[PDB]
Amino acid sequence: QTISRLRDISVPAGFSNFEGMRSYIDNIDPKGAIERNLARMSPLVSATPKKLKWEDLRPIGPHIYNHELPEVPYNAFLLMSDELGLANMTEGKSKKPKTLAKECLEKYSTLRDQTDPILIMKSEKANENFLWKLWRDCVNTISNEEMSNELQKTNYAKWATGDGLTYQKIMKEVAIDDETMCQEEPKIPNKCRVAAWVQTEMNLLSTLTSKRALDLPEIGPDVAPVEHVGSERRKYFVNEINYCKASTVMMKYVLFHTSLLNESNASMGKYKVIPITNRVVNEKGESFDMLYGLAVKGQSHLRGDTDVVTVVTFEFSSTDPRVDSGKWPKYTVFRIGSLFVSGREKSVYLYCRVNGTNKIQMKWGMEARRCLLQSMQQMEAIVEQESSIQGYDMTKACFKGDRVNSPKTFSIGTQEGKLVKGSFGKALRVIFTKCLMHYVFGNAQLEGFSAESRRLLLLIQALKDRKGPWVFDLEGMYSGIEECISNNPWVIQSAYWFNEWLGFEKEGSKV
Amino acid sequence: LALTKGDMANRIPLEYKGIQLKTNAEDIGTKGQMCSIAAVTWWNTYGPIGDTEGFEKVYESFFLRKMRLDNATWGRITFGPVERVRKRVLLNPLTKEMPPDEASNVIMEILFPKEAGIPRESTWIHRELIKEKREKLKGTMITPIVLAYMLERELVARRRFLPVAGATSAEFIEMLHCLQGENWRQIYHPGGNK
Amino acid sequence: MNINPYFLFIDVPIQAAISTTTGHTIDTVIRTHEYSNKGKQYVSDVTGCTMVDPTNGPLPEDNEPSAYAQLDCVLEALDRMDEEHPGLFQAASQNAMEALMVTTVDKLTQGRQTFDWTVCRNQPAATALNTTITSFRLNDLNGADKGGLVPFCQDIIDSLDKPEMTFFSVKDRITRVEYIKRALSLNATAGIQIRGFVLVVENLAKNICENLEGGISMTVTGDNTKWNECLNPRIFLAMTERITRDSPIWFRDFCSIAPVLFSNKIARLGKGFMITSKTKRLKAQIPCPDLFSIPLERYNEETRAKLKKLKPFFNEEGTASLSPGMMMGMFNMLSTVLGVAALGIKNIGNKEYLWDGLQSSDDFALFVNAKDEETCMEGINDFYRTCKLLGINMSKKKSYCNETGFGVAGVNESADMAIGMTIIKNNMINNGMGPATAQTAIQLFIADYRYTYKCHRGDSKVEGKRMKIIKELWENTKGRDGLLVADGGPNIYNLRNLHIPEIVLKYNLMDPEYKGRLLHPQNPFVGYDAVSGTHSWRT
RNA sequence: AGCAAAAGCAGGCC
RNA sequence: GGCCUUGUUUCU
Repeated sequence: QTISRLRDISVPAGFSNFEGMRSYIDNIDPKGAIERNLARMSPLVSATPKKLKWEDLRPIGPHIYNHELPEVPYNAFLLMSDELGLANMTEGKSKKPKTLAKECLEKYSTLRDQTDPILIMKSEKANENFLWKLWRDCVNTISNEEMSNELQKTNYAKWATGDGLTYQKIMKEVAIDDETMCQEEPKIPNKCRVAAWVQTEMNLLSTLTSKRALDLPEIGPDVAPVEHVGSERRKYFVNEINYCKASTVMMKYVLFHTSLLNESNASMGKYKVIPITNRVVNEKGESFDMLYGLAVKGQSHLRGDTDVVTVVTFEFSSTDPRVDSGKWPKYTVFRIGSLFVSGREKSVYLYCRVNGTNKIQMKWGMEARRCLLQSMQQMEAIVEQESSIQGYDMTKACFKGDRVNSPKTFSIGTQEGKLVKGSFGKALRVIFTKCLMHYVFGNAQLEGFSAESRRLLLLIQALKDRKGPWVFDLEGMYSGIEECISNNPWVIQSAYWFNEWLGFEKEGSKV
Repeated sequence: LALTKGDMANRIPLEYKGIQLKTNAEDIGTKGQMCSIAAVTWWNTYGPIGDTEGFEKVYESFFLRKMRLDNATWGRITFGPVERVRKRVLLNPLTKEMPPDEASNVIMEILFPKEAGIPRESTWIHRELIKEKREKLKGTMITPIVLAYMLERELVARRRFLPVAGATSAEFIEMLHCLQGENWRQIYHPGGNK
Repeated sequence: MNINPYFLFIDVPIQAAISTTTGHTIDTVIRTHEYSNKGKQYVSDVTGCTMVDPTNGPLPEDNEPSAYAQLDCVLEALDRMDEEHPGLFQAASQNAMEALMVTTVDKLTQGRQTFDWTVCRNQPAATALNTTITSFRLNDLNGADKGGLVPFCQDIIDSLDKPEMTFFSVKDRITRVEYIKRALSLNATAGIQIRGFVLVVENLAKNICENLEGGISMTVTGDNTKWNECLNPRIFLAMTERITRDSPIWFRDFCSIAPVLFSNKIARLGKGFMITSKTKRLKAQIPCPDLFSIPLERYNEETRAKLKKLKPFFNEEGTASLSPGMMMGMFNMLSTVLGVAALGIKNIGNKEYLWDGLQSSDDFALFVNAKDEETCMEGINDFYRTCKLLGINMSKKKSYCNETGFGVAGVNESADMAIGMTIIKNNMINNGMGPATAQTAIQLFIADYRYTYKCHRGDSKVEGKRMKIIKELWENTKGRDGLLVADGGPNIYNLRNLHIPEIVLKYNLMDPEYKGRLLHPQNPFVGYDAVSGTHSWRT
C-alpha cells in the first residue's frame, strides 16, 4: 500500500491523484494539442541548416605556424630512423638472447670497456653519475655465466628507475585539518609547432634496405580459385614489403614487448636485463643476430591495469645528436666509441632514455603484428575498387598490366610544390608504415582526432562528388578537431599534411 | 595438471633425459600430484597402445562432412556486386529431426536402461534408434558426457539469422564463406550424400 | 623529398578506406539536472529528498538540450500511434497476458553483471535468487515453493510494506525505509529486485515493436545527444497506462510499477576523487558517500565548480537521487517505441511538407518530402521543434543534411584450436572480411599458438625443453604428416577446411601405433566443436 | 624523476 | 629489514 502511495507520488505536473491521473489518462480529448504548442513555441528554437562551400574550409589549427612555440619532440619508446646494431653471423639456431648478447657484444669488444664517457645532451633532471655506473655494471652482468638476466642491489637504478617515489596512504580523518591537502590539476598540454623531421622519418621508414626479418608459418595447400587469388595477392604484398625498413622496426618492437611482458610476469622484483633482439636473414640465407640495446626493469608488483614500471632503454646510435636539438630533450647522450663499419666514420653514442609502460601497452604491444591485417584489407578495398572499374582479377593489371588497366601512377610525395608519382609498392609501403606509425606514438588524442576528422573526410568526399552537403555547425566540427591537436607528433604533422592537401584540392578544384 | 592415482602414475616415467614429468607431493582440491606437458608429449611418443573401436563409431557426422568436402566440386569465381537476404536458415545439415527436451530424455534412456522410465510413444518410435546405437557403443568405454555431447550435437537444430544469397540448403549454409563475401561469388557443388 | 600520406586520396575514394577513416558520474548527474532546473520541483515525503521533474514545464527559449515535455502531446501521439495500430495494444496486452501466466523465476541466471541487495556491489546473478530465498522465506515470503514469478512478484510488492525485516548478511535487522532504499539504489547497474519487472515491460515493448515498420527530398542522418540523460519515467508510466487501458484490472495494477520504481531511482556516487600534499607526501581517499563533508574550499576549481551546482539535490546519506534519467540504456526497445512514436506524427499545421523517415535505435534518418527547398527548411525546423516537445534533443553536431542519394583463448590445446578457428570463421561470414585478411589471420594465429605452447616444428632450428621430444618424435615416426600442431608437424588449413577439428581431419594419414598411443582410453590426465583425447585437458 | 588527460602509479604484508 | 607462489620465459 506504500507502493500505491508512491504510485500517486509519481503524478506528473498537473494532476493530484493517481486515480485522477488514470481518469485523466483515458478520458481526455485527442485533438487540439500539438499545433497550439507550435503557435506557442519560441521563434528562436530552431536548427536552420547551411549550405557548405569551399571558402569556409579554413586551415585546421593555424596556431601551429606561430614560431614562438617549442619544437615537436620525439617522445616515443624506441628508435626508428637511426637504428644501428652490430654485424653478426650465426647458423640459424634460435639461441637464448643472453647468449645472443654475449655473442654480439663480445664480437665487437672495441666497445667492451670504453670507460671514458663524454656527456653530450644532458636534460633537466637526468644525472651523469647514476647512468654511467649503472650501464657499466649492467654490461658487466651480460658477459659472465653466473646466471641469466638479473642485476644487483645498487643505488644507481634506485635513482634512475625510482624506488620509494610514491606516497604513503594514511587514514582520512587526519587529512582534514592539514590545509595542504589539495586536489591536483590536469596535465597542461604544452602546444607545439609543426614537424620538420617526421617528414624525414616518413622518408626513411619507407626505403628498400637489404634486410628482411619477417617469418610467417605455413598454411595447407589449395585447389580452390578463391584460394589461388588469395595467396596470389598475399605473396605479392609480402614480396613488396619484405625489404622495407619498418619490417625490421616492427619485429624489433614485437620481440621487445613480448620479452618485456614475459619477463615482467616471470620476474617481479629481480631487475632484469633484456637484450633488444631481432634476427634478420640476408638475401642469400645467412642469418644475422642483430643486438641493438639493453633494458632495465624495476620492481613490478602489478595489481590492476594502470600500474607502471620504469623502463630505461639504452640504445646504440649512429647519427650525431647535433642537428635538431629540440628533438631530443629527454636524451642523455653518453659517448663510448666509434666504428669504421664499412667505409667512413660512424660514432657510438648510447641514448639513455628513461621511460615507463603499463600492462595495456605491453599487451597491446604483443599484438603489434596486427597492423599487417589493416594494411592488407586497405589494399584489398583498393584493388576491389580497381576491379570494380574493370571486372575481373586485376591485381595482374597492377603488377604487370592487363588488357585495359595499366599500372597506375599513385601520387605520394611532392617536390618544390609539384607532385611525384611513386610506384605501387611505394604506396603499399606507405600504407603499411602509416598504420604502423599510428601505433608507435599512439595515445588517446590520436583516436580523438581521427574519430572527429572522419566526418570532415566524409564531408570533403561528398564535396568532391558534387553532392553538396548541409552542415548545422561548422564551428562545432572545427572545435571538436582542434580541441585536441596539441602535442603528439603524428597528430600535428597529420594536420599539416591536411592543410597542404586542402590547398591542393583548392587549387585543383577550379572546375 | 594433476593425475589419477595408482598405476596411472606409473605408465609415464619420472624423469626422462633430464626433464621432469611429475611431482611427488599431494594437493588439496582433488588431492593429487602434478604433471608436466612433456608428459603429454611422452604419452604420444612412447606410451602403451590403445584400441581403435568406438572412436570411429561415435563420431560419424563430421566424417560425413569430411567426405562432403572431399567429394565436392568447384566452379567459376565471379565478381561484381551481390544482393543478400538476412534470413534465419539451418546452419548445418542435421542427421535426424526431433524436439530437444524429449531428445535429451531419450538419450538419457539410452544412457540408463534400467533408469530409463516408462515406455512412451516417442520412446516406442525411437527404440530402434536406441538399439541400433546401443549395439554400436559396446566395444568401448567412452565417457557418457562425451556420448551425450556428441548425441546432442548430432540431433538438435541450429537456427540463426545471416545474410545469404543463391542457395538455401544447409550444406551451402555451412560453406557460404567459400561461396561468397561482398563483391564475389564462387560456383560450388558439394559432393557425396547430403 | 617531401611526402604526405594523405595523398592517397587524390585517386582512391575515402569511402573505401573505412578501416582508417566518479567524474563521469557527477558530470552525468549535472547534465541531467541542468536541463530542467527551472522546471517543476515537487519534494517527496517518503524520503523527503529534492526531486525535480521535467514533465509539463515551460518551453525553453534556446537551442540547447533540455528535458521539458508536456504530457498530453505524448499521450495523443501514442493515441494516433494506436490509431495506426488496430488492436496492437490489445495484441500486446493479450501477449503479456498469456506470457505472464507461465512466468517462473527461471530467467535469473543469465545475469553476468547484476546488482544484489546485500553485498552492495555487483554479482553475476549467481547467489541472487538464493539470497532472496534465505532473506525472504524467513519473512513468510513464499514463491519458490510454487516456483512461479507471479507469487514472487506479489509478495515482493507486498514486501516493502513490512515495517521491520530480519536476515542473515552475521544476522541483520533493520526498519522499513533503508529496506526500501537499499533495494532502490543503482551503482550503470540495475536491480535484480526489478529485473523481472523491467523484463516484463521489455518484452511488452518487444511484442509492441517487432511487427512494426516535384516534391524535393532533403535527407539527414544523426543521433541524439544526452539520450539517456534527458528522458524521464513519468512519460514511461503514461505510455504503459495508455497501453493497458483496455486490459484487465490486475495488469494495470501490475504494469504501472516499473516506471514507479524508476520514478525514484537513487544514484550511487562512484568511487571518489583525491587530493595531494606535495611536501608532506601522505594521501587519503574521500569515498562515494562523504563528498561534501569536507572543507569545500580545499578542492580544485573543477570539483568545487561542479559541487556548487550539484548540492541542492544531495541526500545526506551519500547517494543523490535523479528523478529523470536512464543511465546507459536499459529500456532500449521501450525508448525505441517512444522514438518511433515521435516519428509517427508525420505532419503538423498541414503545410506543404511530409515525412517518411524510418525507424532505428537512438540514431535515425529522415525522408522529408516538401515543395521547395525553403519548405524543407521550415519542415526540418518544425520537426526539430516537435521532437523537442517530447523531451528529446537532436544532435546538430554529428549530423549532415544533404541532397537525396583477442589472440589465442587459452583453456586447452584442441578446443583452443577449434575456438580460434570458429572465431575467424564467423568473423569471415558476418561482416565480409576479405579472404586474404583471414588467410593471413590463420598464419598469425598459428604463430601466436606456436609461441603460446612452444609447439614448433621438429625440422626447425628452435630449441627448448619442450621441442627436443618433438624432434625425437620426428626422427622416430614414419608418419610424415599425421601429427597435430601441439605435437609438432604441419598445419594443413586454408580457406575451406574450417568446420572440422584436428584429429577428425588428420586421422586418415595418421600412424597406427601413434594414434593408439594418443587415443588410449586409460588416459590418466584427462579427468564450435571438439574431439575427446589426451590434449583435451584442463588445469 | 617518468608515464598518462575516469585521479592515479612509481609496492604490499609483516 | 624478510616473504609475494624455484626457475629458464630458447619466434624460420
